[PDB]
Amino acid sequence: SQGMVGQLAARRAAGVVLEMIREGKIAGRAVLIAGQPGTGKTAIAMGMAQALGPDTPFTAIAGSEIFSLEMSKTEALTQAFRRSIGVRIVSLHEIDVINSRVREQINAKVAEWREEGKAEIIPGVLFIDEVHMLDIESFSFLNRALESDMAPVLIMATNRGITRIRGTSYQSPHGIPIDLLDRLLIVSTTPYSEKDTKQILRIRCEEEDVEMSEDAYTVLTRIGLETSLRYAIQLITAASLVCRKRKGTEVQVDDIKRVYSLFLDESRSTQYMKEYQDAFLFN
Amino acid sequence: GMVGQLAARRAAGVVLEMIREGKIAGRAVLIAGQPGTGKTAIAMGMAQALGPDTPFTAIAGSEIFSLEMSKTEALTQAFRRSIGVRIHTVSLHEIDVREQINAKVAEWREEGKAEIIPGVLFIDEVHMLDIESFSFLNRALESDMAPVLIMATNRGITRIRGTSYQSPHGIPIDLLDRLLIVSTTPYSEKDTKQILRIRCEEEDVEMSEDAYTVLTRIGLETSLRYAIQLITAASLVCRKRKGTEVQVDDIKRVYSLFLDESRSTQYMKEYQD
Amino acid sequence: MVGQLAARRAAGVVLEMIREGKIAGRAVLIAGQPGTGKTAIAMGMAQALGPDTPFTAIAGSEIFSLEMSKTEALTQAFRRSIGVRIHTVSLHEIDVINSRVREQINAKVAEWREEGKAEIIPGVLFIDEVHMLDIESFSFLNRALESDMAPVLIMATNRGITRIRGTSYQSPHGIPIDLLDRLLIVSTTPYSEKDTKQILRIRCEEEDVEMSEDAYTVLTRIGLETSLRYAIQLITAASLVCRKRKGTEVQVDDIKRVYSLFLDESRSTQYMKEYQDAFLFN
Amino acid sequence: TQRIASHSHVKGLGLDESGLAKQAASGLVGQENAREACGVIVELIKSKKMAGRAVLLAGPPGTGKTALALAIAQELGSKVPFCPMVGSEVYSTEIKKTEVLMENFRRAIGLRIQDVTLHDLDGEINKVVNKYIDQGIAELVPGVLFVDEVHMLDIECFTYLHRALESSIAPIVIFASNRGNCVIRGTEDITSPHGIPLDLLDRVMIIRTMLYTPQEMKQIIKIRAQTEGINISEEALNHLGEIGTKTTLRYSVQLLTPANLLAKINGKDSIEKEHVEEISELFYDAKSSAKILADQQDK
Amino acid sequence: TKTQRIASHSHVKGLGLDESGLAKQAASGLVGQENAREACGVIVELIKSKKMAGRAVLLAGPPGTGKTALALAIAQELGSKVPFCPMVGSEVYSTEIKKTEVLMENFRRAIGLRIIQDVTLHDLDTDKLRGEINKVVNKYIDQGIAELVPGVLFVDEVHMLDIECFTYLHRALESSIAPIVIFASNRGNCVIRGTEDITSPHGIPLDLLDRVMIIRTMLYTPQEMKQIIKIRAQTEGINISEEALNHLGEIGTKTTLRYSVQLLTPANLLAKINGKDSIEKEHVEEISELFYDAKSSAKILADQQ
Amino acid sequence: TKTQRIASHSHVKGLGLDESGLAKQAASGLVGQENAREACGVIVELIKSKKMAGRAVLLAGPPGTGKTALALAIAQELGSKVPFCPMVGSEVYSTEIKKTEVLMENFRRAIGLRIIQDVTLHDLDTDKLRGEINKVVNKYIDQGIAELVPGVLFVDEVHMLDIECFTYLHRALESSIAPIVIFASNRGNCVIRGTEDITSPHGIPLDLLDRVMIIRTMLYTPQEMKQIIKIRAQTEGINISEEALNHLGEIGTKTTLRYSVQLLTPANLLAKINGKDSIEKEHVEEISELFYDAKSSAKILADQQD
Ligand SMILES: Nc1ncnc2c1ncn2[C@@H]1O[C@H](COP(=O)(O)OP(=O)(O)O)[C@@H](O)[C@H]1O
Ligand SMILES: Nc1ncnc2c1ncn2[C@@H]1O[C@H](COP(=O)(O)OP(=O)(O)O)[C@@H](O)[C@H]1O
Ligand SMILES: Nc1ncnc2c1ncn2[C@@H]1O[C@H](COP(=O)(O)OP(=O)(O)O)[C@@H](O)[C@H]1O
Repeated sequence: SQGMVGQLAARRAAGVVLEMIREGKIAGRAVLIAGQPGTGKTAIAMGMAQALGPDTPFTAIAGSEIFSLEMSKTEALTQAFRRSIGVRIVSLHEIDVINSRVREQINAKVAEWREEGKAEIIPGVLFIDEVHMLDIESFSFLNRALESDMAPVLIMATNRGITRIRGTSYQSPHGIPIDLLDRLLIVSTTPYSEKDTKQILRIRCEEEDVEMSEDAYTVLTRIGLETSLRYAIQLITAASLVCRKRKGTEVQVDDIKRVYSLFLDESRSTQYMKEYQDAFLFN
Repeated sequence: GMVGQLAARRAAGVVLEMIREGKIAGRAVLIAGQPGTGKTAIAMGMAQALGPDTPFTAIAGSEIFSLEMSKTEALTQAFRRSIGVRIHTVSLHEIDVREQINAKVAEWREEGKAEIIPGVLFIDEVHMLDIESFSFLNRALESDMAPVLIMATNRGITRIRGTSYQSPHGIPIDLLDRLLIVSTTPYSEKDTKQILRIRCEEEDVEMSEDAYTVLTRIGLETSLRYAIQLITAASLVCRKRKGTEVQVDDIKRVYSLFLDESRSTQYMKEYQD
Repeated sequence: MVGQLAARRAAGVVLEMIREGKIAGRAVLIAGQPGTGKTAIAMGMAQALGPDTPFTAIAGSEIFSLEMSKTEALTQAFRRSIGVRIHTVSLHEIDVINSRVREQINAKVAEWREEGKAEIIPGVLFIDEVHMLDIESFSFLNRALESDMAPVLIMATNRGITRIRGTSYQSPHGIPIDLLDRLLIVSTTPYSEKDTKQILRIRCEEEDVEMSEDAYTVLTRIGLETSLRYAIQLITAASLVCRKRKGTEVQVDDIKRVYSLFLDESRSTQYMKEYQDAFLFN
Repeated sequence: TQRIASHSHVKGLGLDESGLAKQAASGLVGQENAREACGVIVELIKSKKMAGRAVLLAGPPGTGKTALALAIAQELGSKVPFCPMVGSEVYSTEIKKTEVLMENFRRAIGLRIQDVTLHDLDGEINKVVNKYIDQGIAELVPGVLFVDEVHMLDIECFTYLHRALESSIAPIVIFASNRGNCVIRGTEDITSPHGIPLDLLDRVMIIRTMLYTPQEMKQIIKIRAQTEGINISEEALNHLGEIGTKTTLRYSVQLLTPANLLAKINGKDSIEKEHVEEISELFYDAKSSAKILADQQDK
Repeated sequence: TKTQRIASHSHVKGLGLDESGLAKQAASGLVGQENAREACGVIVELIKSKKMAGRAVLLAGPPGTGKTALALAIAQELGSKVPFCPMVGSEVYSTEIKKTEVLMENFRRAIGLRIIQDVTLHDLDTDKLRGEINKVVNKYIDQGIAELVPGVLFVDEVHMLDIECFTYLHRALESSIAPIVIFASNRGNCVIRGTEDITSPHGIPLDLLDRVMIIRTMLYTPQEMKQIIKIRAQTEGINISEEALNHLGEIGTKTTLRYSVQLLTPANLLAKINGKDSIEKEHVEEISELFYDAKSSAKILADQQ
Repeated sequence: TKTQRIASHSHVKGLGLDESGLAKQAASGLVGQENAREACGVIVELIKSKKMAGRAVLLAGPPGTGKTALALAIAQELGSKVPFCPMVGSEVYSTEIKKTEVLMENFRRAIGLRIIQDVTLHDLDTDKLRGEINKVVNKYIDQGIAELVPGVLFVDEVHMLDIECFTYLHRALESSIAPIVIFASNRGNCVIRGTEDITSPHGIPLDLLDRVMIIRTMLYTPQEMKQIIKIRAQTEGINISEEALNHLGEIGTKTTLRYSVQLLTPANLLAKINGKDSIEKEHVEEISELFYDAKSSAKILADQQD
């Protein structure tokens, strides 16, 4: 159903918020998505964005992406909201870059454009990935952002516990100050169980034009549960060329236990270095 | 307008004659008080007695943490502010090129309508000046127009701002070997009644002679200014029972309401822990 | 130059590796305590390499300049080490005569290589106490030395496995671990009791000092307890205390008296622990 | 306007004639200790004897330290200005610290003829308004500047506030600090109560506000429900009074707008206990949501 | 074209593979590492079979095991004279040029443009200089004439790279004209640079670690410590005896292989001094006592102070 | 020129040494310290024969011993009107004048020259302008008449010189137009300001410490602590009893000697207030227990906190 496998309650959590926007009761709030990484917290917002009409704007940006050396965060954040403003014909991020080279000029100009109506203001949805590495003065811009009536519905995402804020020396929950934190809604996500992962491997192999046997799935569902999903996807295309070497006709279990014992996860390679400095750095 | 301080007032007379006999050029005064011992009027204790025209300025040691202007250019205005010339004795900030005013007043001295005078300059919360500004008063004291600098702190053996070593009072040793450090012994029980009898008269309050004996029993463990904030609100609560004067049940009505800084950091230890 | 049997012999193998061009891509790192003359077995690679080789004895702490920037205290020091033979002139003084700029000269000197009227010469650059440098300056030795107009680097460091400045990753001698894979690390040794007298029977001849033979054997008894920095510093002060009664040579108490007058670098700070760490407890 | 949309049930502070505090009146419930105390403060501005000082509302978060700031701005004439700023709204890099600290400060003083504040009119700006008092055409009504989260203001902007409150025409400002003996921002070594330095501690009346009971919490979420027009039942409200005493009140008031629309998802108009039993699992608070990432990491 | 950094890797000439994707023992230069040389084989097939949409490799082994050699074999098994630009981690920090351009000085210098003149996309030379060059060469591959031959970028000691490089590099690989990038490391969990806050495996953020296929190289047995010195001796003409090689493999297993392979040319030019052209054991002891190594010469400076 | 840095020690005339190479009990405005007073006599001998091969003096010893006094007796034993210009460790930081200028300011406040009219090198006055001077005054010394006498710089509490000022001085002391510079400190193995991990003795870098000669200044006994306050009294024209010196000396043993010299001026002024002839045993106790010193007044801000 519509690409999004699993996370049934946390997808229904959007269905609460999807009527908070149509009733007109989000104007000031914001939505956060917590969770262990590799779960779909970068993906629930997409189907969330599609459910406000056919042509909603959507701008997934990252929190470590704020380190732009040509583009200051006073202007990186400011066009980011204006890449989520509805203009019917073409958002406001592309308007000022050619028609001007101002941000108070087009708003007074769209104060004139509100009454004609060839383009109607439907401000869409944002997504700001990895908010736990977003500086403190950027959060104060988010407070000043949602004060226009042409505001977008902010969606955020964090994967860190009680940490410090980026700019101060206070340990606080999630790495957000508590001027926005208690105004936030926490759509929490859970890591997949056994049965949830082996549909995803069936999904990713279906769209990679890769044929696979049934017994290759249950070993890759052991690994896909333990290590990650995104490492188990990487072994799919690697085992699709250890099968093709013997020409295969189907990918098998020892065509995984070759490759799973050939490459490594994001986990074991550190552990090989752990017992490597036990006489090196313990002499 | 003191109360008490049977020793540290007497030190202000010994320091006062050093301004007369000229034996103060190079030295300064350190007032190592508590916050609520009233050092600022003792700083004026040699400004109402040295000269009636000798000016003063009170700039905090945290005021130099400035965002509009630099640290020391804002200081040098407040250092020149204490030095006047008789005409009303006009300060050296209102004649404000930076050395021409110094060179012009090197001429005006013998004329008859302009004569140089020293002044008093008060730096409170002195331990928030870094070593960049302690080097400024290391050299600005050695000029021909040295005001009687009085420094006020409430910090013991601490780290200097700008360096990382230990030091008394936030002062580096080069401006501390040659200082007069006076101690202000804190207020006492007969010392606290007389200040509180002064303070009610300054807000047209008739007070009891027994609710004082609890207000001075309450104005010791907390602060003095806590017993000051009460006594203008202790007037209003008897202005709502319509009794025209304040008795012993009336402070413990408003002592229950308005907390102090010591029963409101322990009450942020009950919840927060 | 007396001493260093196990450091000059390896330095000869450093030397004759330059002659076959096999040194191209590497550098030398003389690891040892100071006072062992790390600027003496590094200038031997300027004496024995040839009498016309430029040799610059900068320090690593001397890159700390407020009037400079951290790309001109080294680009001068390489061009004050590489040179051009055409009274040989170094390459840095070619920048002076074209100023009253390297985007024109280093092609122009490369033009000279085909005629040979001006000949390039490989020099030697000495960067003493290089552990004070940092990765924003270590990355220029990986950036200039890989060129073909390059000298042979010689570094020196007494610090062990310490933190590199710039990061918080510890490493031997404060150098990046990428640069330490091409260093020729030759150690120096502490001196010997028969060998320590040789520098003192050559420092006495610097200022014609006549010294009794018990005094030599007690100054080396002094010099190997504390320092050779300090034992040289009592030579001259033995003279103008012997010129009271004129001596005809300094004596045993006469070098023991001035040893009681001046104090060396590590005994004197032991008296601060008798004061600074013994007033805090009381 | 959303900054006071969470306080659209306070039409006054709710005191009787004898200067005492009653339980439930004009919106405010519980809190009868400190509502005596902010009755003293509003009477010390009606008598002009507030000689350059402020109010600090110590206590845990969510207990109502902002609703009194609108209550004091209600009892003082109810047409006064009000600008609740937060101590993290100053830390912006597009503008300086002090001007965005003063832009709210020049918005609190109400002038009376039209109803204007100083920020519409924004040294010489300070004097022509002082000239109009001399003629008697416009008299200033000092409103309430609420500074929440005051430990996030540094010592470089506090001494600005120790100056812009030292002048005569400044309004009453009200701090709110939900922490203890904090360490002052911007100075790296010195500590003081509530993150407010000593030079400003001489001008504050520390009014403590205490926590709530589950009985007091059930009254208030009814009032926020009855103002938004969302019919909730007592079995549902008792759960919100146990989610209230679990985390905060600010979380439990926040769930009224989504948990009503969960019945609109299900077709009904009212909130029952089975709805809030689901939306506690759908949306979380902030403290337990960092417990999960401390569990899914440390599992 | 800096032909100095790969001077010691002149002896590798491929991967030394069988027909069905199995490693040999000793062919095309390398000896041993046959567990990881299989993993290079399935990697190099993917770059040929176009299933490498912007993905990277991170070899993860101790210092002295062949991480740079095994990422030159991936450069040559794609083809000979295929561009290969090895940089290191602490080379991006220049006070002259900004550090983001220094990666573009390398990440663009690992492509082979094919017209026949062959050139790198860097050597066609300011984000317009990066941007507008891409749309002409994107027109070139659909023009039915021209083509790129993507090479190998090699970043060693990656934990010195900071977060302003990682975010630019990961955002750079979304272009279709992006060559492969092969990382390296020698440590476990280590904090990121550029933000200096929290830990991460091998100094790699999770924004890049979903493009990472970790290949683990192992250590070397003392038997493997001898052929690898032998092949590096046979390229430089170093006539060395077995009784000294058994001492020289002892050096490679006492500290490191990279140290025990740069000892040869001083030990060859010590034997040219003594006269015997063929190296014996009497030289290579007196080059391991005269010269030292970093973890043993930091110990000596601790053995006095 | 400044005078108040010298006026507190306006009673020392020379080192007070007989020609037998030794010292005495007390002479020439000095007392005690017989180990260190010969050593400064050795250094003033090594300026006379110029065997100082770019060296310097470090005076390591506790505060309240006369390290400013002995390095002023050196500056007067060279001759009358030999320049002297002491600075402290935290002088070299100012927003008005940066680090290496104010070093060279006091470095060239010391360098005297006799062209007959007495001149310094800071009389003549941007290091390009400084190095321009050095060659042409290296002509005037080799014209024969214009002989220069080297002044004595005195750096007090040398630890607060950071690392980017020391190596300037190592590139400034190496000239032959240099004055003899005298460092002084009492700190232990001090971290140099700028390196954060290097433990070097009295805060001197390991290259500059190859030039200096460390002399101890030993703390006084209360016998010799008494005679100095008598000597400092009689230059002021301020009389005193005996037992007051048995108090002012035996309170100087308690904290410092640097404190007690700041008490002759108020305790005499306590006698002018009360109309007394001189200072006596109660006049000190109404200043000693009324005024305070920072090593014994910072304890009362910790006792009142606890
Ligand atoms: N005693 C009270 N009377 C009326 N409303 C209250 C009371 N306490 C809390 N509230 C309501 O509960 C919410 C939380 O109070 P507030 O002080 O804003 O939380 P915080 O302490 O997090 O700022 C507010 O919206 C306020 O309207
Ligand atoms: N398996 C191997 N086959 C051939 N040569 C090797 C092998 N492993 C290491 N070497 C040689 O040893 C040296 C160290 O390899 P390299 O990867 O460059 O350093 P490190 O192993 O420390 O990353 C290289 O010069 C390489 O030529
Ligand atoms: N042995 C001494 N002989 C003469 N004067 C002394 C002696 N000891 C101290 N003084 C005087 O005491 C004062 C303190 O000496 P100074 O060196 O300035 O302080 P410190 O010893 O703490 O550095 C000096 O001005 C000096 O004149």
